[PDB]
Amino acid sequence: GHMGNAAAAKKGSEQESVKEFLAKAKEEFLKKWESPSQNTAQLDHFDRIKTLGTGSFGRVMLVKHKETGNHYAMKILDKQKVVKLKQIEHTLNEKRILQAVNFPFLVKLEFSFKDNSNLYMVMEYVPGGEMFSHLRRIGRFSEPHARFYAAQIVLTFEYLHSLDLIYRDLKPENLLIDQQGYIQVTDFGFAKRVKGRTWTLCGTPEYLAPEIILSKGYNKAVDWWALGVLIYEMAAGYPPFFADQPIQIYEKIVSGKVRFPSHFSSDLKDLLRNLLQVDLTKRFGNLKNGVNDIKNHKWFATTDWIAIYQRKVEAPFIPKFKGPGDTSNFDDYEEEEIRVSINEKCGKEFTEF
Amino acid sequence: TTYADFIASGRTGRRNAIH
Ligand SMILES: NCCNS(=O)(=O)c1cccc2cnccc12
Repeated sequence: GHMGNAAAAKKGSEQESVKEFLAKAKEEFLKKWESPSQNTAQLDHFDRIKTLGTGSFGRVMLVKHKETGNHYAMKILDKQKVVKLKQIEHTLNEKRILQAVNFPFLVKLEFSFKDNSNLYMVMEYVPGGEMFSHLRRIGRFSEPHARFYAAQIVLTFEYLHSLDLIYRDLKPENLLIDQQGYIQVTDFGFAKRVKGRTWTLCGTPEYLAPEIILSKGYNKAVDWWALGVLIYEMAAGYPPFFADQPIQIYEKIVSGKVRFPSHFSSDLKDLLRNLLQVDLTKRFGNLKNGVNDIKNHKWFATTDWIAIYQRKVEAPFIPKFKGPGDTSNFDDYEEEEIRVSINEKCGKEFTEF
Repeated sequence: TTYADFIASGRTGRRNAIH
């Protein structure tokens, strides 16, 4: 067979230790899921510095905690705008997820609070900028570089899916590079905790699995399709399906004919054909062997999964850091005033935040 | 080429989600 006795025992043991880890992680998650934190700071505790970008349904500002000098990334959500967009439940759910999960590649929620006008999610500041920026700057990542990032997403999805969470917005724009060169996943505004099938048309066009586009329902395997899109985009510099307009992108996705740059390794092409697989009885991450079909694939043969989790692998790119609160790794954005009305808006709808 | 088509697509910048 492919493994002798020692290698087979080692792999078997590693796979059993994942099960043990995930059982404990679920216990810890459910305690926080059932009793969320609330109202752990207020706005005048922070200096507002600069807008870092957007997140689902809001804008993200670099802030400095006045008492400590620590910097954070604060997402500001206008309650009235959220109501108009029909996104009350998704904003509540994002905060509930962020305060309940705990994983080294998931951005942490350090404080949250609300006022008459807005909701505030004060996250860790991840200073190295978006993966999107670095990818567009250098064109494409080498396969080892892409693999280092991909391994972090594989472990993060293994974790989230064990909690019955589907992420549903993987893309380089949402992945931030920290000071050690590791990835932080942001934006849970489209995530859902559900145990089987769901139907919502949501996500980013290039990253949608065919079964999201089509009226049929879908499950967590859409995240493994999206991983295929991400790995392809990281290694090629462009995604496998694109067009001028989303309608035409969707046609290409459900047609599903993937073509590869000639510099892609055979191992990479094999992995991607098994992730970008329209047939759910064949898509990796959706089979009897679960995530192990991905983690044990030849393209990941050099990946030390525990060492990635422990953040002991040397990252391929370390962002430059000028000083505290430096935003040199970010685009500039329009600076929008934070206004707080004298009257409480939408109080009953956002009670749980 | 595929890369040239990507540049011509207008979707090389940040991509918004839909809901
Ligand atoms: N474009 C999606 C990412 N937006 S963002 O403003 O970069 C951003 C969003 C969420 C958390 C962040 C933490 N640190 C830095 C930036 C953060």
